[PDB]
Parts: sequence; C-alpha cells; structure tokens
Amino acid sequence: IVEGSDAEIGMSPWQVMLFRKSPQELLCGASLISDRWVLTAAHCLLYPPWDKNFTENDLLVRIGKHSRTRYERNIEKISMLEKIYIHPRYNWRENLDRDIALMKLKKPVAFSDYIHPVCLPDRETAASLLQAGYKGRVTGWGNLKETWTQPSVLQVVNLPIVERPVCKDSTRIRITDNMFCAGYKPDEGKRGDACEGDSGGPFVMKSPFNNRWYQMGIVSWGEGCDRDGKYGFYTHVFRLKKWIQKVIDQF
Amino acid sequence: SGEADCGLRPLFEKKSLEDKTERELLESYIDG
DNA sequence: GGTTGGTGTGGTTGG
Ligand SMILES: *[PH](O)(O)OCCCOc1cccc2c(OCCCOP(=O)(O)OCCCOc3cccc4c(O)cccc34)cccc12
Ligand SMILES: *C[C@@](*)(O)[C@H](CCCNC(N)=[NH2+])NC(=O)[C@@H]1CCCN1C(=O)[C@H](N)Cc1ccccc1
Ligand SMILES: [K+]
Ligand code: NA
Repeated sequence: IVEGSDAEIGMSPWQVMLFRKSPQELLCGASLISDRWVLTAAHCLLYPPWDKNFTENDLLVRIGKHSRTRYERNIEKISMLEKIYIHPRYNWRENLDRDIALMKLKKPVAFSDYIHPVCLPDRETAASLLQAGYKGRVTGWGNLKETWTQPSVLQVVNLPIVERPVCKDSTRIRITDNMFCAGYKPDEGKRGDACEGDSGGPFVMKSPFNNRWYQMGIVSWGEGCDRDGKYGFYTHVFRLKKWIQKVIDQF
Repeated sequence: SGEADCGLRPLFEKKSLEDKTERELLESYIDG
C-alpha cells in the first residue's frame, strides 16, 4: 500500500495473510468470507511466468494479524489448506482476466475481535455502491513504494473507483468486464495505491443502508505503484459471485 | 448466500464506534 | 526469545 497509513486494531478483521511455508515469506493478501473459506487473487497461487505453482502444503494462511513480521501471540490463528480452486477460465497468459481463487480450510477458524468474515455483494449492492467517484478501502502488507524508487503493520488506504473510459485509456493492457480500476487522477491532489505484495487483499466498501462491509474487489495488478495516469486494477468480485457459490455448495 | 453476521466489526460496528477514516468513504457517496 | 521487535506497572497477548 502506497501513501496509506497504519490500520487500527481490528479495523479489517477479514484481512488474511498467505504465508509461504518454506521458506518463511509473505506472499499475498486474502480475505475471510466464512469460517472455512478464504478468497484471494489467483496470480498468488499460479503464475507460470514467475515459476509460481503452489499447492495446499506449500502455504499456510494467517488470520487476525496486524504486525507484518511478529507472531502475534494470542491474537492470530494459523490454518492449513484443504483445497485450492483457481478459476477455470483464469487467463494468466494475457491480462490476468478472472484473477480469483478460493481456499477451503482443514478446520474452521474461530471468530474473535480480530477475526471476523466480510460480506460478498449482491445484484443490488453492487449496482448501488460500485460506481465511479465512490471510494473503497484497500488493505495489505505490500511495499510502501514502487520497486525501483515494506511496512511494519497492516496498511490501509481509501481509493475512489474510476470509469472504464478513463480506466482503459490509462493502460495498453486489454481490460475485461471482470475488472475495475481505482485511484486518484493526477489533478485530484490526494494520491495513493496498492502495490506489489497486496494481491488477494480485499477492496471493501461500507453499505450506508445496513452499515455492513462488502468486498467489492480483489487486488489484481498494476503498472508501477501510485504514478499519475496509472491506476490499480481489481478483480470484480460480484461478476464472479456465481462461480463462488458454485464452488462452495459443490464442495 | 451471505454469512449471518458478516461485515460487522467487533471493535467498531458492534460497539457503535467509527474508524479514523471511514467518514471519507461516506463523503464519497454524497459529493463524489 | 519464542512459531516474534522493541522495550514492561504492556501491547491487539503471558511470562
Ligand atoms: P514467569 O513469571 O514464571 O516467568 C517470567 C519471568 C522472566 O522475566 C524476564 C525474562 C527475560 C526478560 C524479561 C524482560 O525483558 C526486558 C528487556 C528490556 O529491559 P532491559 O534490557 O532494560 O532490562 C531491565 C533492566 C534490569 O535487568 C534485570 C532485572 C532483573 C533480573 C535480571 C536478570 O536476571 C538478568 C539480567 C538483567 C536483569 C522484562 C521483564 C521480565 C523478563
Ligand atoms: C500479485 C500482486 O502482488 C500484484 C499486485 C499489483 C499491484 N499494483 C498496483 N499498483 N495496483 N500483481 C502483479 O504483480 C501482477 C501479477 C502478474 C504481473 N502483475 C503486474 O502487476 C504487472 N506489472 C502487469 C501485468 C502483467 C501481465 C498481465 C497482467 C498485468
Ligand atoms: K514480548
Ligand atoms: Na495513480
């Protein structure tokens, strides 16, 4: 997260860490959507170009964390994966279209002040909230700056959605319906963005009807980090929601 | 197929408490 | 130290 700030304790209780078992390295973000299920970007698990093809036993998942490095004794709960489900039509070759992945946990996690699941949007909620100029929230442990130019605690930043016209003419990469960008325009004064090591991290908005939080986006890709004319791209969670239900009920 | 209690933070919503920069989110909805 | 930094009448937690 670039140009963000430290989260407050329990600000983002659905925030999840993908941790590499051997060696010990922070991989990606993710979000807890039930007591058994976790959502992340697919490119966190399967990106051949970087020689990434992880499986259940390569990764554990850490929930309730705030400090990036420390084992938060008595706060965080560590879980192992039962199964991974990368989206069938996930296009890693071209443009990361359909950059989404689910993970079932061996044993269900208990909820606490620091561990609580987020809500997935629906027809109406997506229609209402997911609109240009409307700000969402991004959280992650990723890099504070662009590669060629890491935080001690979870980083939060509030970022406004951007209209497809301005969203497509920003990049040379082919966009799909399963994406949306977000971030400040060069004149807008305020700035900020997700960065490397933020993928899987949720993009949430707070329903002003029922004061619940909804995960509208997954951190997918970028082109550097927080540079004028460039916007971070997010996996459109709802337009894939049909897939998410399928996977849960079948397994 | 939303979970019974999801999206409500124990240390915030569940205590009618607001986080440092959530008002910014609401403002966006109004004059955005 | 620790499955873990920095500095405690802990802290988001023992001892
Ligand atoms: P439970 O109660 O069964 O067992 C827990 C008791 C163990 O207590 C501690 C063990 C190790 C470290 C600490 C501790 O670390 C703080 C480190 C930073 O403070 P400092 O470096 O300034 O040290 C304090 C200065 C005084 O030093 C000592 C005081 C008493 C005893 C000893 C000792 O035996 C060796 C060296 C220094 C000191 C904080 C609290 C408790 C424990
Ligand atoms: C995996 C995530 O940590 C990371 C998040 C990107 C954050 N960027 C910003 N500022 N929003 N994703 C990536 O690094 C992805 C995965 C594969 C390559 N990639 C990129 O961002 C490339 N720089 C762009 C790209 C290359 C190929 C296909 C699509 C996009
Ligand atoms: K300690
Ligand atoms: Na930008």
